Amino acid sequence: QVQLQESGGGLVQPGGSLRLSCAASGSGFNNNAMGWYRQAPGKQRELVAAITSFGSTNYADSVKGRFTISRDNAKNTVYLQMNSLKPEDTAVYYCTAGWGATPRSYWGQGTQVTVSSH
Amino acid sequence: QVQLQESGGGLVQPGGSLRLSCAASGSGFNNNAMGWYRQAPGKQRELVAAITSFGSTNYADSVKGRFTISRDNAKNTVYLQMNSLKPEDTAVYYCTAGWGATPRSYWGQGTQVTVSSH
Amino acid sequence: MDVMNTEVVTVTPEMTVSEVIDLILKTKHLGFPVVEGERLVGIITLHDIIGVEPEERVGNIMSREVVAVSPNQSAFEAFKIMSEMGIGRLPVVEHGRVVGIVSRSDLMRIKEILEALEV
Amino acid sequence: MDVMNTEVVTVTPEMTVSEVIDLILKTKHLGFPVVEGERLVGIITLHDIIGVEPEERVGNIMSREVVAVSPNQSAFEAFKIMSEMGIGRLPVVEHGRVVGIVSRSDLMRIKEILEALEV
Ligand SMILES: Nc1ncnc2c1ncn2[C@@H]1O[C@H](COP(=O)(O)OP(=O)(O)OP(=O)(O)O)[C@@H](O)[C@H]1O
Ligand SMILES: Nc1ncnc2c1ncn2[C@@H]1O[C@H](COP(=O)(O)OP(=O)(O)OP(=O)(O)O)[C@@H](O)[C@H]1O
Ligand SMILES: Nc1ncnc2c1ncn2[C@@H]1O[C@H](COP(=O)(O)O)[C@@H](O)[C@H]1O
Ligand SMILES: Nc1ncnc2c1ncn2[C@@H]1O[C@H](COP(=O)(O)O)[C@@H](O)[C@H]1O
Repeated sequence: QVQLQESGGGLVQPGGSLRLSCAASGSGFNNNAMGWYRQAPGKQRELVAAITSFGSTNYADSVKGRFTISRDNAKNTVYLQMNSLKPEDTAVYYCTAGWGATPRSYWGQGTQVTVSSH
Repeated sequence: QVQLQESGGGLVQPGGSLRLSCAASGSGFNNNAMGWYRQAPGKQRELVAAITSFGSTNYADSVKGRFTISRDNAKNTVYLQMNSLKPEDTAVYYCTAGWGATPRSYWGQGTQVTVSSH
Repeated sequence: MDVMNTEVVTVTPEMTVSEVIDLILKTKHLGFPVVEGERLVGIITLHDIIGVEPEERVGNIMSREVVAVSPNQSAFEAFKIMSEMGIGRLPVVEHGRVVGIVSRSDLMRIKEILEALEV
Repeated sequence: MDVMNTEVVTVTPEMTVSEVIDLILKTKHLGFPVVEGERLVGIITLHDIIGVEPEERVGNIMSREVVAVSPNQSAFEAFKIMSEMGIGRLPVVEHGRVVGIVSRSDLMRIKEILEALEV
């Protein structure tokens, strides 16, 4: 009914910019709210940014201004634009689907985003 | 929270036997009921066989006796053993997770099983 | 049927009430349609479960004459059936196969939602 | 908290009541905790929505003093808070972040389940 395929991520120098995308497929998906959760090595899962079908966004305090979220309704895909990437942004970034400002009903498999100095 | 990775399938001569497997990962999974749905080219989605965490099975009338379902609780994976494969068993076989005798909460991506005469 | 839950928690006639008790604990649902595959055969609620031995099978205490409804019928037609017979949950069947479920609560909420709709 | 729904339908203070109406239609929920990210700021139910213009923002009519509960507290402690103050739904917060939700109904059902447990 609902599938979430994440794309993008990987290495990015500190302070650089990187973008993530998540495609929503399936017949159980009908203009749901999509968002991005992450989880750092030792830390617990945490909301990064979400956006409803209306276009109403919701960011954590921690990536506010740096990260901006957008979605393509016809393609049913969401985009997380990450800028000014601090090393504390290194985590596995999971894509979620659901309803409201904190969608957690359906999850992706997570894509690794590493922010390290070369 | 819940991920379902299907394995197996493909070509099989009419009357032959083939097996499918589905691995359940994620922290939202906790001894859920797992089952198999399918969908033929023109037809609609249809239950094949399901099994609860207790081990209680539930088969459709159509694959009853031919198909038998089993699961591995420690590996959290289910097994659909298909025997005496008629050509009407050619369909995309989806793995599902949920509660009860007809779990439909979480779905897999589907694996193609083709029963054709060479 | 504008109102129905298509993710249905069902049971088989060979499951035991000890296992049905787990489903009430896990899903917090009052009743469950009994199915053979996807085909409705009976229904079992908490009324019919208390109190029998945990090894008792569903098919011996379930109600065989199930009042159901079709997906081609309006949600208001089910609200009439639920009130005319004082019945809690109504399975939704198509070709004798369970496709959803709608119950009183599900329709009582629609009343309150319709009350507040003058913008 | 043995009883709580961790998949929480929340709203932001900048969403409009026209969008909250859609959530009630989609999710059939009576109230929604208002969050900034994951941090609780307010709560809004159907009481506070009817009847204002659809362009009105949540943050202007939501209740700011939210009676919540922590996941380290028992479900029975929430049942006391719900009864002592006559409050429908109680958000569950940890470090000021919404992690679940429990409401009356959710606990009224536990009473009926506990009634039938003598096997
Ligand atoms: N939809 C239904 N169709 C047919 N029989 C039902 C249905 N729902 C319940 N029953 C049977 O009727 C009896 C009614 O008792 P129960 O409390 O279990 O359901 P109910 O009467 O709908 O609940 P309530 O009394 O809260 O309305 C049950 O024993 C059950 O076997
Ligand atoms: N958990 C809560 N914490 C703080 N304020 C709340 C809470 N729930 C509701 N409110 C506020 O109190 C008012 C009560 O009216 P409403 O019907 O919306 O909720 P309720 O009183 O819990 O519902 P009911 O009357 O069915 O119990 C609402 O306007 C809402 O803003
Ligand atoms: N057996 C079931 N399987 C799936 N959903 C159900 C079942 N019974 C009830 N529901 C839904 O869950 C809600 C709560 O059910 P109840 O507690 O029986 O009123 C209702 O609105 C129903 O739509
Ligand atoms: N805003 C919400 N988000 C997610 N779940 C909720 C919300 N409000 C209530 N619930 C749950 O859904 C059920 C129905 O809620 P209500 O209709 O408000 O009684 C309750 O048992 C709650 O546990």
